[PDB]
Amino acid sequence: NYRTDMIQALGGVEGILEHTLFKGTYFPTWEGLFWEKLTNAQRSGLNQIPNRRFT
Amino acid sequence: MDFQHRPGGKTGSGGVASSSESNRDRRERLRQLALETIDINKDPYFMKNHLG
Amino acid sequence: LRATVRWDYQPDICKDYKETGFCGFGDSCKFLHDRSDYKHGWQIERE
Amino acid sequence: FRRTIYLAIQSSLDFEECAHKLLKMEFPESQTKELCNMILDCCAQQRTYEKFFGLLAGRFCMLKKEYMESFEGIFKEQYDTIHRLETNKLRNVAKMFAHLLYTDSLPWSVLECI
Amino acid sequence: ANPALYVLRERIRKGLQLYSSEPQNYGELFSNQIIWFVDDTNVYRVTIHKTFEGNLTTKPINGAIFIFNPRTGQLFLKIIHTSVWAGQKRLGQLAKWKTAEEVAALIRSLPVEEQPKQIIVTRKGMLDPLEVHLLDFPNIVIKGSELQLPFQACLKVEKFGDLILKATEPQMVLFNLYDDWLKTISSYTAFSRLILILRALHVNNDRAKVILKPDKTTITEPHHIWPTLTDEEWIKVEVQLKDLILADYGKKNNVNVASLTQSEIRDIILGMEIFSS
Amino acid sequence: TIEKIMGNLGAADIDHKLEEQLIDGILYAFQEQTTEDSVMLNGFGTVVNALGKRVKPYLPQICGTVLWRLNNKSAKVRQQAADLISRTAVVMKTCQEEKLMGHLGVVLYEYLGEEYPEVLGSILGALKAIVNVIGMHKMTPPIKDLLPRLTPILKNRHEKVQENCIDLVGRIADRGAEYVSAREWMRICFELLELLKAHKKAIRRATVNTFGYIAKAIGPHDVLATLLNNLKVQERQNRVCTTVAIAIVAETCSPFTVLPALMNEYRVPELNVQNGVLKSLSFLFEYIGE
Amino acid sequence: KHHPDLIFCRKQAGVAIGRLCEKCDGKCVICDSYVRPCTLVRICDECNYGSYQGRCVICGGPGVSDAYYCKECTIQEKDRDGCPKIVNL
Ligand SMILES: [Zn+2]
Ligand SMILES: [Zn+2]
Ligand SMILES: [Zn+2]
Ligand SMILES: [Zn+2]
Repeated sequence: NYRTDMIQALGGVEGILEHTLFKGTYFPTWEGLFWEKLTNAQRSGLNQIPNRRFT
Repeated sequence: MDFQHRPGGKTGSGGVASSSESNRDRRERLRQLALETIDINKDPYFMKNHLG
Repeated sequence: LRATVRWDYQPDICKDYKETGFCGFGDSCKFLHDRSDYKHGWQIERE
Repeated sequence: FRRTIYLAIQSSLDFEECAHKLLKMEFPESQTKELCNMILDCCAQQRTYEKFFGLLAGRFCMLKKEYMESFEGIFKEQYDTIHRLETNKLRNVAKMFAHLLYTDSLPWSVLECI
Repeated sequence: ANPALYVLRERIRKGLQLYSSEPQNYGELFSNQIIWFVDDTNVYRVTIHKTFEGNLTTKPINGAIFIFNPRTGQLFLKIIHTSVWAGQKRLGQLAKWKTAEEVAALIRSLPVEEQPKQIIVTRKGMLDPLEVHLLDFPNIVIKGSELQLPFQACLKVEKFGDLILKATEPQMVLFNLYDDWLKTISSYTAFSRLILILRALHVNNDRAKVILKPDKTTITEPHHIWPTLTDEEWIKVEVQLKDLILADYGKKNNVNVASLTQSEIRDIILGMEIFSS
Repeated sequence: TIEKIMGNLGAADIDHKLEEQLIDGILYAFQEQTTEDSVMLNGFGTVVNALGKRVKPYLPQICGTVLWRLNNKSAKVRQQAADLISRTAVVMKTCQEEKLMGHLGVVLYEYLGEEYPEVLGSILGALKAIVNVIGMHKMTPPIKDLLPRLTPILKNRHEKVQENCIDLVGRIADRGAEYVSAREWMRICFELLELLKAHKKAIRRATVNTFGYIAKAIGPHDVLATLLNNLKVQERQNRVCTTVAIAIVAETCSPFTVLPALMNEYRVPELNVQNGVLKSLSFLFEYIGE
Repeated sequence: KHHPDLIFCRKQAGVAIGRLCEKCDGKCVICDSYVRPCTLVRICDECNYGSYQGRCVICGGPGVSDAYYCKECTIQEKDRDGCPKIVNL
């Protein structure tokens, strides 16, 4: 319920999607959207990709 | 971004290869250790065959 | 026909990934991972 | 009005901050009974009674008299409509009228409706 | 449908890794859901005329777009001009888009409570311009459900047909589809009776006229589509209309009028599945 | 039943409106294809291949619906759409819709960064079909714009992805040797040395075929030196396929050149390299015959 | 690639045609090579007729392709040796 009213306090889902890159995606709706033994020289590197896609 | 606190990695390296290369490198290192012990012993009883 | 445009003159492609197919940093690649050789904006403007 | 009231209530940490925010946003006095309505409903939604809403009701009584008269009229109306509410809802409304009366925020004169 | 635009959109979608998980009505009006049946199947309405020669010309008659709020039986017949229903290129797109723009202007003129939460649209035959121009009226979602209404016979009322015919401009008239069937029954029963009158008029207009108006006592008003009657007279007129519709369906499908059940007969009544120069 | 009737009689008796209704019906069937029904996929390919050149009006709405199903949350839906692309590439190129085929190749090039292996293998098989049906100087992106993208794909550990990618590299190294430098070709050989340890003998056989194609393309010197380094270094439950690949490198590229290097490599006393020389000799003699 | 057990029939080949699965496709039926597959495989019996219809004459997969003798085996003419479809014993 805190999540629901936290969404409601942000001016609405359409107001949030106006801020985000939603209309460039050209989806008809937001409701279909879904989010998602080895050797290497180094392994503790930071993943730039999900921060890049958040940006 | 912590550039000066990144893990150890340099460009133009190649990365860690397969475990078989490490296994045969370990076999070569054990061969060199065996040859070091043979040269320390100075034993003529050891011989290398034609087939290795 | 003056069409001088201030570009971004820093193509941050990974040079190790671009001509090999592999970067050692991988997920920690500060540059971007792509292997391509199309012309840049300043090179087309010189052309 | 309901959305603004509920968002200000859930945003406000204290009833002092809530009443100061409501006096900042300056609602007219034609809806003080609706203000008492969304006070009683916001305590009625609670599983457990919190003294936040009772202190807010007492502060509304002790700033201006019109909120106190609206609380008296809605207290008589709540006694008229006791049976519409469930057990924890009536528990929370009973704690509202308790925290109005042991804190002397409402008079005992309107209690002749019982 | 630009291809390079879709390449850019798909590059955006694969950069975001965002997917698309996403690839009755006559009875839902009394189930706390307002449905205004926006149907444009009578939008391209043209009369029939004959000259002194053997050739028959096409008369640009005034089209009527139906908006049927079935909870109250409110039939808004958005009329068109005589010169606006023919002549324009791409009449399945341009005239449908103009009718959808007029419907969106009417929805903007009406209140949001006057607008419905859903739209009982027909099958998707000309719904592309309607979905293009329905951004201004997004309160009612247009879809084709299992239960529809015969909106092609919504203009078969005498007063509504006369007001549609004697209009050289977009008059956009409003009336009651069931003026007397809603004053003596529920909302779902009123929608079923209006759909029964529309389906009987679509099946056989003479039997529908004899059922709804068996005498002169069922004369309706100037803003009424169904015949003005009492509770028992309206129930008898609806029962005779359902019997005539079942007889016409049995004659069409080589079946019996009494072969359908009570719920099947109610669904068949309600519209569900059982010159020139 | 409709697929068997179309395979028996044909689509010549089918009118265009009935064909459009049947296309809409089987597209609705692919929409509500909940199970793993490849039999209706084969029937789809059979009816569209019996339509032949008549599906060229039907092409873009089918392609748009397949691309719409390729935006799904479910992996198997996009997998089946890529399988339908793999089935329909030949009948797309029957009318030679080169711009549409290049556009779908660019869209699948964007789709190449898929995180699911069955979807990736279906995409790779679709690209195998598309490269086989377009023609050589007519795909977008070209081979030099594709094989650097294909180079880290071969580092995947999944077997179907490896099989389809090695098959696509086999078709590329068979036909298009004229776009990729020999440095990148022997880098692909360096990847295939690690890729020879796959469990599937068909994968290892196609790896041997790619080694033969690259030896025909770039010359047999550095690849033979690389395999002579690798064969003495393996010494495990592999490397018989390395001897087989060495035999194909010799046999496709004139074993008189290869034989002094193999004869000198027989003089290495490393206890398995002589067995590799003799195994490659036996395999090579069996391959060349007379 | 062979086994000391699992003899096939050693029965003289007739009109029942051999048939290979995908798991061992392209190999010879005798020496398992791939060089000039010359002679069609006949499997002598009910090895094709009946329950093992369209099946592998080797390991046991769904038989999809015609099994072939290679030219190296037909050099010594091992194609006349009989049925190569494996009967487990
Ligand atoms: Zn990099
Ligand atoms: Zn053989
Ligand atoms: Zn087999
Ligand atoms: Zn046999």
